[PDB]
Amino acid sequence: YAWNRKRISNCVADYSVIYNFAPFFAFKCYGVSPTKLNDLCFTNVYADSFVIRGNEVSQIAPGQTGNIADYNYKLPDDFTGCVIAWNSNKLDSKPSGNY
Amino acid sequence: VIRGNEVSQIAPGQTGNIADYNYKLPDDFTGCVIAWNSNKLDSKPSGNY
Amino acid sequence: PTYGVGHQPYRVVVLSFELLHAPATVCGPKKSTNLVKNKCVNFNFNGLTG
Ligand SMILES: *[C@@H]1O[C@H](CO)[C@@H](O)[C@H](O)[C@H]1NC(C)=O
Repeated sequence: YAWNRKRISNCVADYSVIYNFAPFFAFKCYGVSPTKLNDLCFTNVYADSFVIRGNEVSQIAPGQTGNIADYNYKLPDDFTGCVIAWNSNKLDSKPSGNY
Repeated sequence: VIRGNEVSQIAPGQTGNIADYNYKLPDDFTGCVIAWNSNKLDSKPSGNY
Repeated sequence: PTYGVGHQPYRVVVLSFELLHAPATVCGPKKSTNLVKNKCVNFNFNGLTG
């Protein structure tokens, strides 16, 4: 519910060094392709960070209904951008219960 | 044998590190691509070189 | 082995098939029947039907 917004501006962005930072499978983008992110360029880049369940990953998409989409974090219907998600069992889970 | 983040680069019409400099598939490619995890055989605690 | 799931090694085998007009050498198992002529039949010559 309290996801962080980071404003990214006035720099040179390298999108090929993203794969060395986190072990994600799919660079699932919507308005563009991941292989063309270095030639063209944008005005502003905004990054939203939150930790959700594995069943709720499919709700981070335009035109979706559920729990996170309609009550926690909503993506627009004309959303251009890209979604990155990966497993975090080794860091965000405890045997006693992560609360 | 490649890493897990660049399995998606083994496809026609891709751009990256394996596709541009190591192994490129043609634009009119036909056939199948088979990939499976090999953590039991191709991984060592000291570091594979 | 302590790395994440996106940094695991993956064994890749890529099969590329030559779909050309060369004579066929390698393909799947289908039993060949006798050839009959001057009859309206369904044929299967090296993969394509009609
Ligand atoms: C993130 O920061 C920590 C501490 O500064 C560091 O140990 C870790 O390697 C960093 N992550 C990456 C992918 O470099």
